[PDB]
Amino acid sequence: KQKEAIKVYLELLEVHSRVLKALIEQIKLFIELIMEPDEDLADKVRKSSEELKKIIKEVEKILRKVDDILEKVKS
Amino acid sequence: SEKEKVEELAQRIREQLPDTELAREAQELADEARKSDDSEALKVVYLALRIVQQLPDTELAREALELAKEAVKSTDSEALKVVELALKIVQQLPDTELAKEALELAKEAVKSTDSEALKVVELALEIVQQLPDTELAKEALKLAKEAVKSTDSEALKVVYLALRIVQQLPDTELAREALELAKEAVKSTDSEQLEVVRLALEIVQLAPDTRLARAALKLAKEAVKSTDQEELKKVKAILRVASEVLKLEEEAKKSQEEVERLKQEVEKASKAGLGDSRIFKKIHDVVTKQIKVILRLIAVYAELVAIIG
Amino acid sequence: SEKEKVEELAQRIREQLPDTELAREAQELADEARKSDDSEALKVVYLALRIVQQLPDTELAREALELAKEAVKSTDSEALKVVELALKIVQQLPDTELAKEALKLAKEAVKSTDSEALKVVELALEIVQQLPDTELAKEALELAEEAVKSTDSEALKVVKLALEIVQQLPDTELAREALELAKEAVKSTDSEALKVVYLALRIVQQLPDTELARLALELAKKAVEMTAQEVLEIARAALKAAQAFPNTELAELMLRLAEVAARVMKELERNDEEIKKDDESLLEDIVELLKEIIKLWKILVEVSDVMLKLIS
Repeated sequence: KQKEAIKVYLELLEVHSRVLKALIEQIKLFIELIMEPDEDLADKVRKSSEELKKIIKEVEKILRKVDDILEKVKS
Repeated sequence: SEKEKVEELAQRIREQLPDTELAREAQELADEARKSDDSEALKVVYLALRIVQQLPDTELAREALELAKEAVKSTDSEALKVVELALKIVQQLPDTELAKEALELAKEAVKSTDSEALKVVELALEIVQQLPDTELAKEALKLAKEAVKSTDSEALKVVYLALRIVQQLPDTELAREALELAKEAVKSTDSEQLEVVRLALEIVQLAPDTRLARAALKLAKEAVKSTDQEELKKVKAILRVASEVLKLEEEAKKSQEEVERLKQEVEKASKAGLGDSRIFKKIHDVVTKQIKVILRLIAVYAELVAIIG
Repeated sequence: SEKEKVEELAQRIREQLPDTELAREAQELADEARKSDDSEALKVVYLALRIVQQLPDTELAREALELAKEAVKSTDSEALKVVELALKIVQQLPDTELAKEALKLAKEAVKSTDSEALKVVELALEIVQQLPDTELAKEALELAEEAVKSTDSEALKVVKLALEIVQQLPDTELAREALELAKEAVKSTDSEALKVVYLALRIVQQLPDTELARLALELAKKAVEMTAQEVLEIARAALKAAQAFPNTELAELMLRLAEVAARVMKELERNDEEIKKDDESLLEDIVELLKEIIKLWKILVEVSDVMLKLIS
């Protein structure tokens, strides 16, 4: 019912806070790369991108859970 | 009681060296102070007479008397505080070049009508007082003396920010880098370099002891060294974007704290049963704020993209 | 020379309809034009009198006489050209709503002394003359009317750019979309929407016949549809990024990212509407929001990779 939407919104809030942190790191590193080109800075930017991809995977898991619940409701 | 102290020092000075120019000037200054009801001017005159009693028949005492008279003439409280700090520096560090330089800087500050030069000179004097016998004090005093001469207000703001950075983190690489950058910016006649240095110093103050701060300092140094105008505008835009990113980071941290508190409150309300519609409304408010912060971050991302191209 | 033509038309009109208000107005206009030595004022009075001779005792002739008098009062060459084009349109499409609305717009332009409004109205009249008896001419005329009525300085420039786009690519999907977008922007009271629409139209004109132009048109339409200022700020940032870096795959990805973010905000609004009131519909809207969220983050990852390739 509504508690399911509540828990989905909570999961989204936590994921989006982690997104905020990763995005701030990514923008800081991009400014640093613009001002000075380095290879290790590019490596840590790639690490940030990997973190963002893991976040995307978590969002996909949330979506598949909600989809299973919707498919059970429609039955 | 301050009037009593001033008059007692006046009588002590009159008994110390009568029939001298310093004695007559001290008597007249003590009279003009007794006429006053302002305690700050009373402290000014007290420090002046204390310096006179400290060094009788000297040039420093004459400078102190003249500066104290000109400060009593002024109605601005900031000039009063500046003269107080200058005379107090002369008292704390006698027989030092910094005392004479600070007296000259305080005279130049009182003579100026601008309100920002008073703050700048007060900051320089506080730097001298808190860090005596240090290169930072002399460099800050020289920087303030150079800032008073410049016509541009941007130079005043830049030197204010540089002295602030020095006071916040003394004996750090950031402080000496900010001092050198502010000196080289005051030397340059260009105002765009002043804007770049101001933005870099603001980046430093917003995020002290961070990688962004030192990176922006190095970029501002190499931009002051450079002579390309397009790269100068690009550096200005990059520094503005960095400052916006710092502000957005603060906002995002506040939003994350809100998210944690909302999760706690949601679990508490689910345990208690206090109903679901109000919880959904609070969740909607928090989601709105967080997603607006995310969208601002995306906009800054696209702005950076436009800058690099 | 031209005075001869004007005075002959005046005497012929006097012989055609005596003891009428139109006769007195035409004679006064002819006398005032005869006193004037300017060639353009003489040509405008000639057109007005020829219109009076073509449509005697009609409202169009009265409005043309009044417009000719007001143009004689004005010294701006652009306003004179506007009045001349309006009268030539009246002659070109007699007894049409386009001619009446064009006379009205010409009067509204003459009233204002600003040069940008005169240029916009001249552009609209050139559109009407170039495409007579077409819906695009009607839309451009109404858009210019709405622009002149608006006090915002950006609205005039936006409408001028839209009309330039229409003239450059007539009877195209891009021109129709630009007309509708400019109309919706003038309808909007927000200035951020006007700036976003100007950026979109500038992207269309600066790079026609490209996917980025269509993307910018879609993004600007969806931004004007939304009432949120944040979506407009995102659209403005994305359009500035696209304008600064054209003919690139990364700008395409950036416009796509902005569109996905606008769709995410739309799904947020839908979720709010459903909260204000079924569980199944709420779950479906949550599913759609999660889909668009995943797309947004994927596009952000792609943008990050492309920027890393550009900086390395």
